Amino acid sequence: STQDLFLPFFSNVTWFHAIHVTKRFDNPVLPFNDGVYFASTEKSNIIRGWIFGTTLDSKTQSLLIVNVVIKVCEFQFCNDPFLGVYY
Amino acid sequence: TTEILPVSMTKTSVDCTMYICGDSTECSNLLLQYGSFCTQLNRALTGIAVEQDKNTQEVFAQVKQIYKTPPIKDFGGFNFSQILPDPSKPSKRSFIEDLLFNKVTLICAQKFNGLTVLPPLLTDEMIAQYTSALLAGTITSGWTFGAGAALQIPFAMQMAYRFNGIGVTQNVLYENQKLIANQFNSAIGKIQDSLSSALGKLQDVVNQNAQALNTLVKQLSSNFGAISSVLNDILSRLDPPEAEVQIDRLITGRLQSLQTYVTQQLIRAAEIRASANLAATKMSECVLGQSKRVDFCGKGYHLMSFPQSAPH
Amino acid sequence: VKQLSSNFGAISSVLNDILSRLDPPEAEVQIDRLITGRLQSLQTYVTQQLIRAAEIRASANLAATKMSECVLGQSKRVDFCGKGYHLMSFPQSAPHGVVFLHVTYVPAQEKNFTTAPAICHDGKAHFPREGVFVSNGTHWFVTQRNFYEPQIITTDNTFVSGNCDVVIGIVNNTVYDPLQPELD
Amino acid sequence: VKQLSSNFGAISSVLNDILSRLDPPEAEVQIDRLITGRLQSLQTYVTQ
Amino acid sequence: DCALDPLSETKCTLKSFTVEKGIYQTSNFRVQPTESIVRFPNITNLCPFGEVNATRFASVYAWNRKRISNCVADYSVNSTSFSTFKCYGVSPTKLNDLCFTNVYADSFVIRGDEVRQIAPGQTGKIADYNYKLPDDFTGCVIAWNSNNLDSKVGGNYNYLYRLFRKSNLKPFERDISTEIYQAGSTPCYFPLQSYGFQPTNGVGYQPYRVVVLSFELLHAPATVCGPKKSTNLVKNKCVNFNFNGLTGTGVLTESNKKFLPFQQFGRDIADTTDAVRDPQTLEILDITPCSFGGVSVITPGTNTSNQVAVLYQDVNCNVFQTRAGCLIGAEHVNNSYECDIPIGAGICASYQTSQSIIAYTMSLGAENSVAYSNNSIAIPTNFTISV
Ligand SMILES: *[C@@H]1O[C@H](CO)[C@@H](O)[C@H](O)[C@H]1NC(C)=O
Ligand SMILES: *[C@@H]1O[C@H](CO)[C@@H](O)[C@H](O)[C@H]1NC(C)=O
Ligand SMILES: *[C@@H]1O[C@H](CO)[C@@H](O)[C@H](O)[C@H]1NC(C)=O
Ligand SMILES: *[C@@H]1O[C@H](CO)[C@@H](O)[C@H](O)[C@H]1NC(C)=O
Ligand SMILES: *[C@@H]1O[C@H](CO)[C@@H](O)[C@H](O)[C@H]1NC(C)=O
Ligand SMILES: *[C@@H]1O[C@H](CO)[C@@H](O)[C@H](O)[C@H]1NC(C)=O
Ligand SMILES: *[C@@H]1O[C@H](CO)[C@@H](O)[C@H](O)[C@H]1NC(C)=O
Ligand SMILES: *[C@@H]1O[C@H](CO)[C@@H](O)[C@H](O)[C@H]1NC(C)=O
Ligand SMILES: *[C@@H]1O[C@H](CO)[C@@H](O)[C@H](O)[C@H]1NC(C)=O
Ligand SMILES: *[C@@H]1O[C@H](CO)[C@@H](O)[C@H](O)[C@H]1NC(C)=O
Ligand SMILES: *[C@@H]1O[C@H](CO)[C@@H](O)[C@H](O)[C@H]1NC(C)=O
Ligand SMILES: *[C@@H]1O[C@H](CO)[C@@H](O)[C@H](O)[C@H]1NC(C)=O
Repeated sequence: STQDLFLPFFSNVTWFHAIHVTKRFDNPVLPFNDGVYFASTEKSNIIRGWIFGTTLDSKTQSLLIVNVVIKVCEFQFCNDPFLGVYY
Repeated sequence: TTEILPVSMTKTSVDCTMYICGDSTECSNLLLQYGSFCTQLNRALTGIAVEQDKNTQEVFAQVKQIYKTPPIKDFGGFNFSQILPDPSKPSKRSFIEDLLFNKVTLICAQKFNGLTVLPPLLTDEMIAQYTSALLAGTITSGWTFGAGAALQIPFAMQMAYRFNGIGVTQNVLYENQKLIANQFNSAIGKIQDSLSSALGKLQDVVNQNAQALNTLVKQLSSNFGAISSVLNDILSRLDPPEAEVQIDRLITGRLQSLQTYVTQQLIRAAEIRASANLAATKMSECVLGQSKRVDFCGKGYHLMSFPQSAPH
Repeated sequence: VKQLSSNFGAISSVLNDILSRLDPPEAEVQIDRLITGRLQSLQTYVTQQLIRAAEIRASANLAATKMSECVLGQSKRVDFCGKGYHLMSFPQSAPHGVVFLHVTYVPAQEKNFTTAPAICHDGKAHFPREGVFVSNGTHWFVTQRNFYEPQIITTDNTFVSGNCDVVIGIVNNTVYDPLQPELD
Repeated sequence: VKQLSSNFGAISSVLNDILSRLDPPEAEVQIDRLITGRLQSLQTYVTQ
Repeated sequence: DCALDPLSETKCTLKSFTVEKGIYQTSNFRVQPTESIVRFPNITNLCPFGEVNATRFASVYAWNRKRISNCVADYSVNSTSFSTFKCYGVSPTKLNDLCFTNVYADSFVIRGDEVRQIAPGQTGKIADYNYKLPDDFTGCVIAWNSNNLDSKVGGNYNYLYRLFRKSNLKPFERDISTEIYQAGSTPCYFPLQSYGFQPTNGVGYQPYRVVVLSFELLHAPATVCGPKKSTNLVKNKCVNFNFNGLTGTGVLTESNKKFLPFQQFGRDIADTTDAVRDPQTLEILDITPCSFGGVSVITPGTNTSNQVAVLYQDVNCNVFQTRAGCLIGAEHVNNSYECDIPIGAGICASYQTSQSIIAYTMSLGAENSVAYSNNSIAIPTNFTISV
């Protein structure tokens, strides 16, 4: 037996969509309460960024994690950060 | 002549975190550095309670049948009206059983510190029903029902048989039947009267248990060398960075009190277990048949016995 | 074994950890708290062992008595060497114990029958020597107590105790006598 | 009787020596250690 | 999981995955308090402290003693700059949460070279001949340097102290007796002596205006309650409560006891609350706490099924009520059998005709009657040998 962070069985978890092919794009700013679980069903490595912090407004030391440059800086982000390659 | 034997004590129970600690959290955390202790304690008390249930179950369950008294009371003049149950009674307990039950005789406050009490598995009605079944079986079948299937037999003939087992030839009983019946009836009257006005063996148990529980309850009122015997008071008056030591002293004291209580309860449970084993053997040897062991089913040459219920 | 890892209020649960991470002049307290806790746990364990050993001693003495009064002879203590009448016993060994085989005689099938204490022959009250009177409706018979083995009431199956009047339930029947048939 | 010469973490196994060398307001701790151990000895004895 | 379902509770308690038929134990039910009633008398006064580096104190030999009563406190806030602030026996940072009792502020002045001499269990000339602190002290020591006033240009000559005293000093007693102390034989040193206050020397030469603020808690009906206003009054719920600083938890009902107007509370056998006097309504109440209960779980054996019927032991309530308590999840039937899972007070649960859990009064075995007559007997004819 253990005493740690776990996902209660049958947890009412949230499901996010990004379906455009209809015109669905929102990956909102999710607060990081103690422990976060992530199960992903993808085909094309869709997830690209992982930003963590408290304010992330170039007014505190902020974390930058992506898929591997991991810079702890004081970043000034914009209203909606996303990435993109061209075809 | 009568014999009085305790068979079970009162089933007690205690919950540590509700007793040592209570409406508090840091106390529970500070106690959590021992928790196998209180698991041991609750396990031992649960073992004692289930042992008491098994103990009564062992003493009073000798019959795999339930025997009923025949409506005709033609037992050769023996008046058993005192010991057989009376339906007119509100409960199903006979006259002498009721007169016993009367001679032997706060709870909320004790309930309000974890000291919950559990009820016995068999209700007094069920126990009286067992005793009535044993009485009817003895009266109507002699002793065969303890070693097989109940066999009818005239009570006078059974008494003549029980004479035959001590060296007195049957013709003595078959000639002095009326005299024997008169002596029997007078003896039953004398015993009911002599109990109608003791039972120390059944009351010292209750008094001892009550005194131990009271001593536990009193223990919470001492400081054990702290600033106050109230966890809520010390919490509202004092800060976590320093109150922890006084709290820990309070746990040490109260835990010691629980440990001593559990040890003494275990010892008394072993004693009562020995006494109930003696009672079970006396049952199986004296009631379910005649015994030739001197001074083990009365005082003198033995003929037969009848068991009556009691409180504990 | 589990009691070792608990802290007992000390900061850590290893003496090496205490002595390394802390200076002995300020770690004696942790050492002493751990020592006290482990002592008291050992005391509780020993007390439990003593009480268990007392119970086991009681059971062992009961087993010895059962052996000496069931195996080394038959016993008349009703329900002490089985359930029923006892004939003989067989012990078996076992891991940390003994196991018994009680061989108990038990009667199963029984008839009716109408009975009476005594027989009024000639004004003499005849009582059974060691048996019981039964009636087969048509006649009376003396039989042993545990088996229906009916026999003729003769003068050696009975004994006299004076007149018929005093006893209640005495029935009027003949008692057969061997001697008179043999006289001629 | 031999559980009288034990120190129980205290400096003097005799209350006389505790009191005659140490002030009541700094000696309660020594008394406390001594009394705890002596009570523990009594508890072991009565249980046995 | 350990706590999502009673089955999870059983598996986590027994450390196994196949639980056998019976009854097993878990934690106990606790009724959480819904709200908290705050009660406190309406005390408008604020104690004076700007007067208690105002202008001038007395020295330590005859130290200024002052009383505090019927006013509110506040430590966040008329005052003086503070070098030190220390509260024994009680948290200095938790004080405004209480209703104090008999608050006394002990005022004087003392040199900066003897700041450390005042504590419960100190010794030396100052703390033995001028002032004295008990060893079970409960109060706050508040100190701050005062060189703005009490160290003159030519030095201060307004304050005195006693050098050596034939007799010691009782805790909280003042020495105001000046006499030529007999150092030896030959009956006749003068006690009261000026100090060395000059701002020309090190800070220890400076006086420190020190006020010793001692007090009591919950010893008598107290009116020094802090800045917390009372709330409304609700009854007949498991609630929290507080009264003149006291805390607690329980259910507040009506009362039937008469009191005397110099007491506050009522204690039971175990030395805990039994009855309470409100500080505003000035009425009497009774306390009956709400923390009670025992939890028991019944299973037909995990091998068979997984539907389980939870038992609650001392709780009034398929929710079936029994002498054994509150049983939830069992179909009570009249049909009586042998015991399968013993409950208490002659009840036994069993997994019978999907099929479910049934609770009933046990049976004592088959009931028959012996055909007794005074002229009939049953004689066996066969045997059985049973090993
Ligand atoms: C939570 O679970 C229930 C399951 O019936 C579901 O109806 C509901 O939409 C879920 N969402 C919420 C409110 O968390
Ligand atoms: C037994 O004695 C009682 C005492 O009054 C009497 O009431 C009752 O009739 C008697 N029973 C028999 C069977 O004689
Ligand atoms: C035999 O018949 C008599 C009279 O009906 C009855 O009392 C007795 O119980 C019967 N015995 C058995 C066991 O068949
Ligand atoms: C004796 O009784 C048995 C059982 O009732 C019966 O079978 C048998 O025929 C009887 N014999 C006589 C002699 O009547
Ligand atoms: C039994 O009692 C009845 C009534 O008193 C009597 O008629 C009968 O003869 C008695 N029987 C025996 C054999 O005891
Ligand atoms: C036996 O004979 C005597 C004398 O005639 C008589 O009094 C008695 O009632 C008879 N008993 C029976 C059972 O027939
Ligand atoms: C305080 O105010 C409350 C509410 O108005 C009132 O009931 C109480 O009598 C007042 N006085 C006291 C005694 O605190
Ligand atoms: C008195 O109060 C004021 C503000 O409330 C504060 O600035 C000042 O420092 C205090 N005075 C003294 C002398 O402590
Ligand atoms: C219990 O388990 C055994 C296998 O160990 C199985 O054969 C039997 O059917 C099971 N009975 C039930 C379903 O309780
Ligand atoms: C509480 O107990 C009473 C006893 O008479 C009962 O009628 C009632 O149903 C029980 N349930 C509740 C919680 O009211
Ligand atoms: C029998 O069980 C039912 C519930 O099925 C209950 O209402 C009733 O009070 C019980 N008692 C009897 C004997 O009717
Ligand atoms: C008695 O019971 C046994 C059972 O093994 C049987 O073999 C035997 O034949 C029976 N005898 C009689 C008398 O019916």
